[PDB]
Amino acid sequence: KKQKVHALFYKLDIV
Amino acid sequence: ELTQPPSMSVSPGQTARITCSADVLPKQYAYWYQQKPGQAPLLLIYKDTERPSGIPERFSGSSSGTTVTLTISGVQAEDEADYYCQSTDSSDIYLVFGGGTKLTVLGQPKAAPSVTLFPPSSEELQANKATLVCLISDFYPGAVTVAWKADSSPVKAGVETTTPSKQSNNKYAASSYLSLTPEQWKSHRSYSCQVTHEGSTVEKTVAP
Amino acid sequence: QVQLVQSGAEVKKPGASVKLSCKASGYTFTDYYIHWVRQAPGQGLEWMGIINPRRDTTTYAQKFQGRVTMTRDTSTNTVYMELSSLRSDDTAVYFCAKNVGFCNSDSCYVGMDVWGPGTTVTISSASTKGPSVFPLAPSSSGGTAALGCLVKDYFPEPVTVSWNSGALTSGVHTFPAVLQSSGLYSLSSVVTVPSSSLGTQTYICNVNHKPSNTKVDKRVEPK
Repeated sequence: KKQKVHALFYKLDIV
Repeated sequence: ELTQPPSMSVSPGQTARITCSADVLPKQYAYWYQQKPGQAPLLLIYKDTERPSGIPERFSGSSSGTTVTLTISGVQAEDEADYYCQSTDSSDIYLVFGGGTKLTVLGQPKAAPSVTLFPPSSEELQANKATLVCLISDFYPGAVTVAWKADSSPVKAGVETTTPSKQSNNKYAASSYLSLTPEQWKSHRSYSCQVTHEGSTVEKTVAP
Repeated sequence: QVQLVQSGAEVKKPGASVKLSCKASGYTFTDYYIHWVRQAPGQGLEWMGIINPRRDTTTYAQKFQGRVTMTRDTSTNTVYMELSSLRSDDTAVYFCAKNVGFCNSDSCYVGMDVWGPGTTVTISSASTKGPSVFPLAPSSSGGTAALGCLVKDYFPEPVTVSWNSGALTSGVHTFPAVLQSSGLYSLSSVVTVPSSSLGTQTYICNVNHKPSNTKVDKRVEPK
C-alpha cells in the first residue's frame, strides 16, 4: 500500500 | 505534518527508538537522516527499512500503520546528533521533514566552568575605548549565566554574551564582553565577571 | 563517487537576491533529480523544492512558490537556486541533495541520498568592516598562563586566528564570536602556554579577515 511511483514523477517528467 | 519528539536521552550501550508519526505514512515511504552539528545530513534509512552501503547495522528502521521508527542499537557517544524523518505531504507532492530529535548520549561528567577575565589593553584605552573580556570554558552541562559588577554594584548596560557552544572535547564554552568608556573603567576600584553554573559561582576580578 | 560542490558563503542585505550553485559529479547528471533544503540557525530542515535536470522542470514548496527559481546547466552538470527579496528569516544554510532513486514509470522514490556540504547565507544590514585587534596580555594559572587577542567590531564572519604564523598549535582556543546589537561581531583567541616562557618565547596572533581582505599581526607581551 505504500505508493511506489511518486506523484512528483508525473509533475516533473511530462513537459 | 510529521511529529517526532524534540529530544531523547539514552545511556551508552542502550537502544534508542525514535518514532515519527503522521496520517500520511501508511501511503508514503519515509526516510531517516542523521545530522551532526556543522555537517551535511547523512541518509540512514530509505523506503522505511533499507539501509545504504556504509551505514552500520546498528541502525534499522521499521513501519507500523501511521508511525515509522528508527532504532539505534549499541548507542555509542558518536551517535549524539539530530535525527530527522522525511516523507511527503497529504498533497502527495511536497516533501516534509519532521522537527528532528536531538539524541543525547548520557555519561558526560559534569564540570564547573573555568573563567579568564581580561581588562582593557593599553592600546584600546589610547583609542578611547574599553572592553572587558570574560572567557568561560570547559563546563558541562551547557548552561551558564553571567553577571557583571562594578564596585559591588551590578552592571547591565554594555553587556554582550554568547550562547554556550560545544568545544572539541565535548564540554562547552562561552564569552561575555563588557563595553565601557575609559572614564568608567578608571572610576571604579574593580570590575568582576560572575559566572553561575549549576547553582555555584566562579568570579574573576580585574582592576585598573 | 558522487560529490556535490556548493558555492561559498554569501552575505546579503535585506531585499536582495542570491543565486547559489550546486556542481554535481560522479554519476549521470540527467538521470536524477536535485533537491534544495535549508536550515535556519538552530532549527530543523525545510525542503524548498526539486529540479529534474533532464527535462528542466521544477516544483517548489508552497511557501517558496513565487520567489525561488531553480535552473540547470548540463554542459557543466550544475544546478542553480535563486531566492528573491531576501529577509532576515532567510538566513540559513542551503543544501543541495541528489535524489536517492532513479525515477521512471515503474518506480519513483523521492528522498536524498547524497547531500552537499551547505552554503551559509546571512542577511544583514551591516556593511563590511575589518577588525580592530588588541592584545590580551597575561597577568599573575599554576604553571600555565593565558594570553590572547581580542578581535573587535568586524563584519561579516568569518575571521581566522593563528599564533606565530601557525607554528603554535597546542593550547589554542578561539571562542565563537558574539554578534553585538550594532550588527558587528567580536571574538577572542586565547593560547595557554607555560608560565616560564613569558619573556623567552614570543607570541603573535595573526588575524585574517578575508571578507575585508585584511590581515593583522599583533604581538602579545606581558605588561
